[PDB]
Amino acid sequence: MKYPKQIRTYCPFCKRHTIHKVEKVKKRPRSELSAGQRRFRRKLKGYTGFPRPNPAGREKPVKKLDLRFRCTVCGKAHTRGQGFRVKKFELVE
Amino acid sequence: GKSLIQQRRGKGTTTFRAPSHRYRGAVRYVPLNLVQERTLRGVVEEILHDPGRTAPVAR
RNA sequence: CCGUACGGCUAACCCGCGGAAGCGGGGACAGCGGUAGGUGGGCAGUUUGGCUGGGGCGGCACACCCUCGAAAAGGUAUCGAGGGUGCCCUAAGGUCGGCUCAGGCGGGUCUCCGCCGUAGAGUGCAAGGGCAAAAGCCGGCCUGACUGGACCCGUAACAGAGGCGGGUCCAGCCGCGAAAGCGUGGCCUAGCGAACCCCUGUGCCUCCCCGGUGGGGGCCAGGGAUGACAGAAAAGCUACCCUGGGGAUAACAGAGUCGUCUCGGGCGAGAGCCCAUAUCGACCCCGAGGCUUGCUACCUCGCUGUCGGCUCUUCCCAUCCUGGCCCUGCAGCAGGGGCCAAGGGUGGGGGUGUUCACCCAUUAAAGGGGAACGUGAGCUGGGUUUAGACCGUCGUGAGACAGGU
RNA sequence: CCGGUAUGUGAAGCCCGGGUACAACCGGGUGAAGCACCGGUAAACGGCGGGGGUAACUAUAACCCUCUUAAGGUAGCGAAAUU
RNA sequence: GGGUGAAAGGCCAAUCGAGGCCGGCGAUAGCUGGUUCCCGCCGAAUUAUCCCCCAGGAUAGCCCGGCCGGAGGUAGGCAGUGGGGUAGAGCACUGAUUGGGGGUUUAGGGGGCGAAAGCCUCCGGCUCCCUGUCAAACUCCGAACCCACUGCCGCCGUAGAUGGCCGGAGUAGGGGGGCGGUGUAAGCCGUCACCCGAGAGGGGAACAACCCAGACCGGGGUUAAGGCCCCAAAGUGCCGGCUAAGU
RNA sequence: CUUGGAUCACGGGGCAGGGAGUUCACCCGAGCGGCGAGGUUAAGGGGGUCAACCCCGAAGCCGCAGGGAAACCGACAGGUCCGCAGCCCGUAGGGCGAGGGACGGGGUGUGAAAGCGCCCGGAGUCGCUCGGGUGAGACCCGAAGCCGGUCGAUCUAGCCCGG
RNA sequence: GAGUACCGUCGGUCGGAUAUCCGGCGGGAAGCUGGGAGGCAUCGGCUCCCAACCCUAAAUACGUCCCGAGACCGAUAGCGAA
RNA sequence: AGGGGGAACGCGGGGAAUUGAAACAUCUUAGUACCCGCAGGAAAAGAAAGCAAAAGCGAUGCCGUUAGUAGGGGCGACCGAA
Ligand SMILES: [Zn+2]
Repeated sequence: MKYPKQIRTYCPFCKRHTIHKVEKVKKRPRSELSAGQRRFRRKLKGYTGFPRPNPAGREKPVKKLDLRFRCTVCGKAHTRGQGFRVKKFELVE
Repeated sequence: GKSLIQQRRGKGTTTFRAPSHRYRGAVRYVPLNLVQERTLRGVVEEILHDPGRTAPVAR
């Protein structure tokens, strides 16, 4: 499925239709200096069992699309509706 | 589960001990702070059967 | 300057001998302490779903859409009938303009002209519904598949709701169009998902007397998944088995029913040297009984749970012999088929736990059934369903077999 | 199960760089045992095949063609305590 | 969770697939059992959604007790404004279904005069005219009946309507009878809201739900269902006709 | 108990005595009572005829202002209408009308803003009793089993010593 | 007033959360021009205090006992035992 | 000099499971039952390297409140100070 590389949309900071580049969101991994991860680390310690659930191999056949739209006049990004599932996705002219 | 004979032998009960009170003594040579170079001389006097040696002993 | 791999030494430490003192051998390895990764049913704690004309194996009726069922408002179930979705599309999405389909007839040869044509075509994908100067095909310009927020309908009738879905609008920024007008994804009805946690975006609030830096917490929006789909992180044996309970639920006899079963009937095709009925009677149609087997699940889960045999008494007739009769394709001797008749009789043995079935020799003939599949406060105890053990198959294994001993 | 380990991966610690007026934190290097890899072992667990065609009346196939395995059940015994 | 075992899970003081004794311990259970005086007023439900839920719970519906507020409400009917696709009927669409006739010949396999894929047909097909049959998932038509609303009758209501607030429950196995789907049937699954459950009394010989009929106490009288030869209260009743089989 | 009991479903030989919704802590409501924009004391102290009685003690808790995650900001002791009771004029009806219902205006969060949500025009608190919910053994009885510490080999299993 | 304050790591425990207390292991100070605390770490300012040695009454908890009392039971009750 | 005894109260160590979460493993039960040691008529603590915040207090211990609060937690059931 084909989506453009640039689209003309409302920018709520400039408050008008500007041109926007389309970017996908790249997923990073958990941080260690967070509070939940700290909790987890101190609950794993010592003599225990395993204190949380561990679902191994749980996924959907297709996932949604994170998509950020970044203006050119100011360079700020924003979201444009909800997501939609498709298996293939390729950006074009 | 239950145990093995392997595992009960390691505790030292009459079912597993050796009856050494039935045997003739231990067999060692001589302590060598006594045998510097003196080359002791001795005489055999008896030959006997030991129930813990699979070999005869001699006095 | 920091480690190393290797050779060597003895003075720590381990071994031995010995009152001891020391002597010998090994040696910075080992052992001891602390930490890090692996292996690990040797030992533990637990899990191993539910619906289910019993249960298990099978399937999913365990999340959604359409037609029927469904009883001309609404609503309405079953392991009820018939089918589909767990996607695809920058166009198949918005608008503006122009034009009309499948099929056939008549020409021309193996896409060309004309005509009839209410849609018999097509619509991104099922079914149903909708649609013709179109909601279909041909094109031109765009990205309302947007932002901030209200209210209402459905799932879920009447009559409670989290999450999801749809609809009518206010404001902003925009597209198409001469204009009016339309446009908050796909003509309508399917294509998906809580809490906590994490990632991204944006711009603001906060961290223990004060003020700075680094790093942390919060509000708002989007996304990563739980298909048992209003969401546990998870395999099996028990015939050594225990408890608590159940006729809400099977095997066993009873009740109900009779497809199957046994015993019959109507009609007359045709066969019988010719002759429909001596005898046989098709194909089709109509029944009795409750002595087979099934279906259901109304009684009984500690009443008794049982098969066969022996002993003992009684009943039905749909009669095997014994008495009496009628038809014959009945010369006699006999046979075949039918009516009355239930007083009496219907036995002995071989292999098998057998019932039945098969076989022998006799006999007037050696009938079939019921009585809680009559009869264990009457016997026996061969079979079957405990605990022991063997074989064959299946299983990694514990183990199982409506398989044998 | 055993042996070998040239090579890959592989935890903590140590080393280098970045960041932090110090730390947390990020990245890389070194990198044992184990796994991966190469080999030996069945009086170790266990396993040891199909479809077709053919000889002087009929039968049968000593024989051949194929599909195929890590290897295709040998000697014996056989309706067996196994049919 | 240890011993011993020529191994049967065999023995360990009448106790062993993990002893006996006190303690944790008045362990837990959605499972079984029980729960103590009288009269009076009202009076149910076993069904929709969710739960590793199906012998159990929650949210609602159905009962009770109090109070607020303050004038309409509608379990019945008549007329009207609207909606609907059932029974029945029929072929105008979808699809099935007998046969005879025309007319054109062919999508195609049988042949001949096939002097050679044709001028001639086959037996099929295609268009019409008659004839004879169908529909739970068809409809050119189309009831009885059902629903919503408006107005009038009729009933309730100021001795307090529709309605609202606060509190206390029980119910999550239903069954007879009528209607529908499935099934050889028995039965299974639903629906209707009349009855049993939670309902005495009179009759059906006796009978949970079939007929009459809804019940404070003492007495009197007339009826219902049905009955009137004896049992057994009341007719060996009246007229007309049939049965000879104790039907 | 059950849809369903004279049941071939369970409990049921006779008499007498015993024998099952209790107590605490929090929460929701009511029937009464006291004070009232305020209400109420605890521990404790003093006095007495000394476990009864009397006086002091408001620390604290609830309430009088709400919104918002937070920083922070910070409201009507009545402007209009309809109108029950009751009162006035009367003779049916009409007027004022507390409490009750509906509008309007305001505070704050969210948002450019409009509009939406909560809130504002003075009634609460303190006690006795009762009904209920939650937790504690929680109306009464009933398990198989899980854990801890001690006792046992005069039975029976095995081994040693002496007969 | 030194294997002490402190720093990292492991185990336990706490309401103690990047911010409780105890212990093991490996490192480790200054010491009066000195040193510690102020709820993540660090810099500065301000405020409060001087650890790593010892003793100490009163107000408190109990009741195998005593005095004294009681909307307690009254011989199958009340303690198991009148 | 010690050694042994003593209901409950006391100081110091070791340390479960049933049960609840309608299963269960982190949690809960619980620093509980029970075990080991040491003291008394009371024991233990106790004289700031503290509390706090622009103001200040002045050793310990007990009651009433603070408060089911701050805060911990499959952020669940629940636990819980100064
Ligand atoms: Zn911009």
